[PDB]
Amino acid sequence: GHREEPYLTEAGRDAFDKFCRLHQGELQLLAGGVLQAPQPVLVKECELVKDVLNVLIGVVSATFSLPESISSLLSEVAEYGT
Amino acid sequence: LVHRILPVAASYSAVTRFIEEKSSFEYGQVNHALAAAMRTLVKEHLILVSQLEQLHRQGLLSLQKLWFYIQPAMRTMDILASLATSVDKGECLGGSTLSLLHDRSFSYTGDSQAQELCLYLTKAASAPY
Repeated sequence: GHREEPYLTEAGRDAFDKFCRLHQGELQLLAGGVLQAPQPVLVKECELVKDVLNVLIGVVSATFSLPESISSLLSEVAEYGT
Repeated sequence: LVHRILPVAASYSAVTRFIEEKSSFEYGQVNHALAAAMRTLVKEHLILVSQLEQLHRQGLLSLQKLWFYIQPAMRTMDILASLATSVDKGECLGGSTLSLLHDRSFSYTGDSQAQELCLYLTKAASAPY
């Protein structure tokens, strides 16, 4: 056996997140320092759920002060707690 | 999160001092009875925390779970602390500490949870007068 070198559209959860930071770096190069969009990591899933459910109680957190599309998904429920 | 939970701790220390101070002879006949009726409400506040501690022995308790459990005690000790400070700040002895409790019974009339606590304290404080 010598398998079919993971076709892209099926191989994710590491290779897609690697891949997100690749297209992010590409856009940053096409801008050239004038974009500089970091933090393509961090953290986990369940603790983020307890975090956002805590935001509904008014609570402050590590990312709530007072890929990369989770900021938009997070704003939709952040403005609920405000 | 513990900053949100600590108001019931602050509303406990200002109740035990009121009962410890107004159990002295100089405070008449009725302010004795007002500090008398609050201690059956101190008993339940302790019983919840001992039951939560014995539950915490089994590891089946969380900080969010505890904050869910103590929600009635946060209200009941707050009404007792409000009555405690209202009797202390304006000096209320005898009939004057019988008027203020009748006022708070009219303040809470539609909740029926804080009314019943306050109406219990009125009938208990009205016994000597």
